[PDB]
Amino acid sequence: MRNYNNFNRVWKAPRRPFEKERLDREMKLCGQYGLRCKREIWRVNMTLSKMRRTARLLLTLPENHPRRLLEGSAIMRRCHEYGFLDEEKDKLDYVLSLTVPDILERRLQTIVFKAGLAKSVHHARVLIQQRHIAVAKQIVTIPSFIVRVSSERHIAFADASPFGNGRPGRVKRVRAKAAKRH
Amino acid sequence: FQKKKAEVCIRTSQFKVNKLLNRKQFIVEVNHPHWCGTVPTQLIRKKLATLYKVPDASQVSLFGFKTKFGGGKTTGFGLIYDDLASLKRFEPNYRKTRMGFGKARLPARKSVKERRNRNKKLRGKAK
Amino acid sequence: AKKHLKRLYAPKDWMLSKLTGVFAPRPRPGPHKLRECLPLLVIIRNRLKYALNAREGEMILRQGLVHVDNHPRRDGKYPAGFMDVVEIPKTGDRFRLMYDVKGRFALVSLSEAEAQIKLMKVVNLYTATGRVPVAVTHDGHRIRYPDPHTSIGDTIVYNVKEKKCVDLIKNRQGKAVIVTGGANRGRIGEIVKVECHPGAFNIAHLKDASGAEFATRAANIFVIGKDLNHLQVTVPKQQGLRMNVIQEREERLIAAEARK
RNA sequence: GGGCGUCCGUGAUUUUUUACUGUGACUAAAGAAGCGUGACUAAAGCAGUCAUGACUGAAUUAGAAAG
RNA sequence: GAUUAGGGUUCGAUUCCGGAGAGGGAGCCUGAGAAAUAGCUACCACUUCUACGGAGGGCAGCAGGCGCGCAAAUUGCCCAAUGUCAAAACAAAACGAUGAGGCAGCGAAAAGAAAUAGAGUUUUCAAUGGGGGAUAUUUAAACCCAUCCAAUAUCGAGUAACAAUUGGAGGACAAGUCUGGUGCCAGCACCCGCGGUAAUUCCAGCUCCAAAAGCGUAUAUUA
RNA sequence: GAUCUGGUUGAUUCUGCCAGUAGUCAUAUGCUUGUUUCAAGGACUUAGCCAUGCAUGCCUCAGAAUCACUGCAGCAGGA
Ligand SMILES: [Mg+2]
Ligand SMILES: [Mg+2]
Ligand SMILES: [Mg+2]
Ligand SMILES: [Mg+2]
Ligand SMILES: [Mg+2]
Ligand SMILES: [Mg+2]
Repeated sequence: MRNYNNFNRVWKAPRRPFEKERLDREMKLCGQYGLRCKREIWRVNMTLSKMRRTARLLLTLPENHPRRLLEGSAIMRRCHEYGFLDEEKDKLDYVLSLTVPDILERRLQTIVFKAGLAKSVHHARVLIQQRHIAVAKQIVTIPSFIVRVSSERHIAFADASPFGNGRPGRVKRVRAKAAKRH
Repeated sequence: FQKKKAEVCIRTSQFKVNKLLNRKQFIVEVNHPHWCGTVPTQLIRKKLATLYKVPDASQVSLFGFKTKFGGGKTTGFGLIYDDLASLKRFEPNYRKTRMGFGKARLPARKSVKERRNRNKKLRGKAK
Repeated sequence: AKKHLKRLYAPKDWMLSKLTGVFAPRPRPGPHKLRECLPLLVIIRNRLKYALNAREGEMILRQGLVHVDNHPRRDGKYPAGFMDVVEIPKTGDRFRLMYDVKGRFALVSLSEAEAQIKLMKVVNLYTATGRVPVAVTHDGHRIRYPDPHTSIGDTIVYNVKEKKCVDLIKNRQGKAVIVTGGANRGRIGEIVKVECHPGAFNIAHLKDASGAEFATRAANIFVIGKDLNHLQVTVPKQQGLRMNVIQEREERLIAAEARK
C-alpha cells in the first residue's frame, strides 16, 4: 500500500475509431515496418506528439529566455542523438515537421533491416527477439529499441549467437545428439 | 565458434578500505565468456583471494550478484577482512550460514510467540 | 509525542530514496532542529559509506567512534547540523557540516587546526541566576560569560577543545554572511543593507562576489567573516557562487564528452 | 579648536488611505513539468561512470487566495 | 487525481500532513504527555465459561469467520532491510521484541515490454523461446527474474496439435447486392430502423472488418 | 488536434434534445489469456457481528542473584 513506484501510459487510442483514411495509413505502417499491432504506432504518435507540443511551447517563448536556451537545446540534442534530425536541422522548427515514419526508422527492427543483417523487416524482428543482435556487445531483445546515431556503427550479430561466434543452435544440436546415439 | 576452456577473469570497481569494522569493501564484477550457467560464489572467492593476496581464502565475503542480461558477466559486492576472527565478529548470521560456519537456526518464531503468551499468566519459577 | 518519521516527510536534503523502507531516523531533540539537521545514521551510512545498513551503523556509533564537536556521540539519531565538526579518530578524517550552494549539506574536509574552532550564532541573550549574562546559540550552547560586545545577531568563534570563546564577529554592514535558509541557502555574500521593520521580520540585502544581489530574512544570515576574502571558516568547493542553470548544464555535457 | 556630513536610540513640530501594477522575502515530500543517465528498451529509479581509487551526480521550474 | 486551447467541470474512504474515534455514552487513575481503550469504573445493547457460588468479553491491528451486498485476497514465511522501543554495538556457553514493516500466495483494478514464426529452391535449410532442468545464482530461506544446455562432459517445435479471442459486415462506423432457415413469428436494433415467403439487419455456414492477450456490456463521471 | 456525426420534412432552412464517439490510478460483470516487469486490493452496503492464533516490551563492562539452577576449580553463565 505504501509503495511509491510510479507508472503512466505511453499510448493513446484515437478519437474516431473508424476513419477510412487513418486505417489505410496505419496498415501501411504495420506493413512497411513489421509491426505487431496498431498500439505500437500509437505510442510513436504520443512520443512525437509530446515533442511537437513542447517545441511549440518554446516558440511562444522568446529567444534569450531561460526555458528556451536550456530545454530547447535538450530537445534538439535528443533528435540529433537518436537520428530524428540530421545535424543541419538545428533551428527547433524541424521538430514540428517530424513524422511517424521518421521515428519508426530508428527502431532496431528497421536498422537491422537497413544495415543488411536480415533479408526482410520480418526477418529482423525475429532475429532481435531470438537473441541474435548486440548493439554494443549487449544482446538487445527489444524490437522497439530506438537506436542512437553512435550505436549504428556497432550493431552486429551477438557474440553468443550461433550466427556470430557462439555455439550452434537447436536444429543442429538436436541433430548432433541423434547422430550420437548411433 | 572455437571451443576453449571457460575462463573467469575478475575485476574490482570501486574499492574502499574500511578502518572501522576492519575490512576492505568494494564491488566486484566477474567476466565469464563461454561459461555454462552462473559462476559459483565459492569459485569467485578463491580467485579474489589470489588477486589481493589474502592469507586465508575463507575470509573473503561475497554477497548478492546480478548477472547481466545477455550473459557474459555478473557484478556483486565484495568484502575482505583483516582477520578471519574479525569475519566471524562483524558479518551477519545469514552470510555466515552461507559460508558453513554459523549459528543454527532458532525455533520457528510462531512457537516462541505462543509460549511467551502462556507465560504471561504465570508468576513463579514455573516459567 | 511523535517518535517516527516517514521517509516522505523526512527532509529532502538527506536524500533517502523513497523505495527503501517506510521510515527515516527521526532525530532526537538536542542541538539542532529536526527540519535542519542531518542525523548521524545518515552521515555514517548514506553520506560516508562506512556502513552498509543501520546494523553496521550502530556497530560504529555505539562503540564510541564518531565524535561530534570533540565528544563521542553514541546516538544514531543525534542531530548534527550546520557548523558542526565530525571527527573520526580511527579513519583519521574530520569534516564540517556546511551548506553547499545548492542548499544541501556538505562535508568539508578539515585539518587539525581548522577542526578545533567552530563558528556559532547567538540566538538569545539573557541574564541567569547570579548576575551572569549567558548567550544562547543556534547549536544549543549556553556560553556563560561571552564577550561583552555580544548582541543577538553576532557570531562567536568557540574552539570546542578548550571551551573558551576566542573571538567575536559583529553583525554590521561591512561583513560577509552565509545564508542558512530559504531559496538562497548556501550562498555567501557581503551585507549591503539591513531593513529593520520592527514587529516583523528584518530583511537583509546581500551582494555576492560576482555582484549578484539577493535578499533574505536576517534571521537566515550567518556572519562568517569580516569580508569575502577573510572568511573565518572554510566553505565548500563552489564557495557560495551560484552558477547559471544553463551554463552549469553545458559544462557537464562538455566534461562527459571530454572524458570519452 | 570650528565647518561638513553620516550611524544609532529619545523628545517637540499639522493630516491620507484602498483596489490596481512592477519587483522582491517567505512558502514539506510524494505528484506535475524536465536536466543528465542505453537499469537490454520502456513503465521506472536516483543512480552510477571510468582504469588496494578516481570524478562524482541527485541541476532547475510552476504550484490557489490571504499574510 | 481525471479531463482540459483558454476560461473551466468534476473526484479526493485511500499511502504524506492534520483532525476525530475504538461497540454506543460517560467518568477517571497513573504519568512529562491520555479524558488512553491489546488501561480502569459504571450503565445501555449484544456476549462467552461455570462444579450455579461465580468469572469474563470488545479485530474501524494482521490473517481469517458469518452476514451484507454489484462489489474486494493467505487463520502464509521472516526481522535480512526500513524503523521504533530500551538497561541495549557485534562477537564470545551467549541470536532483545515487533501481523510496524518486508517477503511470498491469491490478484485481466490500472500500467510497461512482448511470442503464436522466419529464409529459400510441391520441397528442404536454419532459428529460440513456452516448457524441462543445474557446478549453480538469487533470497533471511525459498520463489522470480538472469545466466546456461558443456567448461573434459548437459533436454527439446512442426498439423511448430505448443491450435487467439472478443465484438461486427444497411447508416453513423471499418467491412458481403454470398448461401441455407424462419415468415411482423422467433428475435435484432444505444438511435434510425430490420422481420408480413426472394431479410444488405434475425438464427446459422462461408468470407471479410476492427481492436487484439485481450474484447464486449451496465452505472457513475470529464470532454 | 480550439474537429463533430446520425434521428422531426414530400424535400428545405432552423431551434432543440435524444443517439453515436473518446477518456477515468472508476467500479462491477460476461467471454477469453502463452511469457515477463510493475502494482491497487471489505472504502462505498453494515463505524455491522466476531470463533482461534498473533499484534509491546527492554540487561550492558557499568541498579538488585544464596534458584535448595548450571558448568569450572571462588570465578563465569544465569531462570
Ligand atoms: Mg543464447
Ligand atoms: Mg493519518
Ligand atoms: Mg446506547
Ligand atoms: Mg481484519
Ligand atoms: Mg437471405
Ligand atoms: Mg450473418
